[PDB]
Amino acid sequence: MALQADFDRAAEDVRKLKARPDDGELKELYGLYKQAIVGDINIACPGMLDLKGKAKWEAWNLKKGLSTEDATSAYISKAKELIEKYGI
Amino acid sequence: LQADFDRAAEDVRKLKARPDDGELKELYGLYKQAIVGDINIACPGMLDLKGKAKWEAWNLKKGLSTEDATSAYISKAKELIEKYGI
Amino acid sequence: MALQADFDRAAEDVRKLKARPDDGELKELYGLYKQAIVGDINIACPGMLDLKGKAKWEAWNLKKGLSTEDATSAYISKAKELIEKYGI
Amino acid sequence: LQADFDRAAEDVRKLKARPDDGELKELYGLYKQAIVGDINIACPGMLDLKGKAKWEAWNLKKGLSTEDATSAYISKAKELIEKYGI
Repeated sequence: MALQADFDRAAEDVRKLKARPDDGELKELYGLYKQAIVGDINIACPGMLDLKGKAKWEAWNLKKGLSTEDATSAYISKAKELIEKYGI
Repeated sequence: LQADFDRAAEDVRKLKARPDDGELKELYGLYKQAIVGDINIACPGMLDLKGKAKWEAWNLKKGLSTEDATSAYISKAKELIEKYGI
Repeated sequence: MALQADFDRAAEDVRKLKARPDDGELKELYGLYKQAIVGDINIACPGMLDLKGKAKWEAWNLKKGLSTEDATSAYISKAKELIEKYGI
Repeated sequence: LQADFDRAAEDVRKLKARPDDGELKELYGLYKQAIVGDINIACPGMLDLKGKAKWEAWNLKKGLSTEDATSAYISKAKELIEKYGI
């Protein structure tokens, strides 16, 4: 019950911050809060476990708006970088 | 450029070691953007950045007991209070 | 080019409807419009191909808010229905 | 109720034929709601009903040529105009 009280106080006190925590800090705070109060997520969110598909979308979405030419140019530079690093 | 792209795309198959995950992501993203262009549909949720972030954040803590998660929240909250002030 | 013109006219004329088409009609209209102008969807949207996971979420989400008792009661009636239909 | 649920859940494993998809969905949804309760997280996108509907609608037409999709759009549009009026 000591922990419960300290949790209740921490949760309200973090509302008083004089500056906004960065994204990763807000994620850690949120994750812990839910896990503490709710426990494990209780359903497999479709796709969320599709790590390959998510990675491809994220990777490709990052390049949204790059023209054909600029994406082609960049691919070559990246490929050359990996070839230099690892060898062929 | 086209010829250099075709050669680079084939040559990268010859690598003597597997690039790390971030390296493969950058290569894949550029390859698709080059050959295909913009993704042509809004993938449901994928643009739901708030919802995605919450799921990732919370999924990372899968398996922590109530007590450990409670204890850790308090430490994190106190950590943020020390860092930013109240 | 005859088809293109008829498409352009149909697409603008459907805006003039005196009543809103039902959901399935709007879906068919939208699907055809995109397929005509854009072609195939060009990325696998994570999860969207996870048909098992999507079906479970949809099935369970439909029951959101049912109390334990009412969901338990209903499960039994449903199970009894399937047992009567198919046999055991 | 609990006992009747436990018996029903086991007995439905004994079915002599596989229920259709909608039947399995209803059974599954009720089972989870009974044992687990409400889904405890908003699954990204799943609540994006507009985006989901668009993807489903468009995915259904995967593989139609430009011409066939164009021709069919016109027929559908004319169909809706005849039905609802303009």
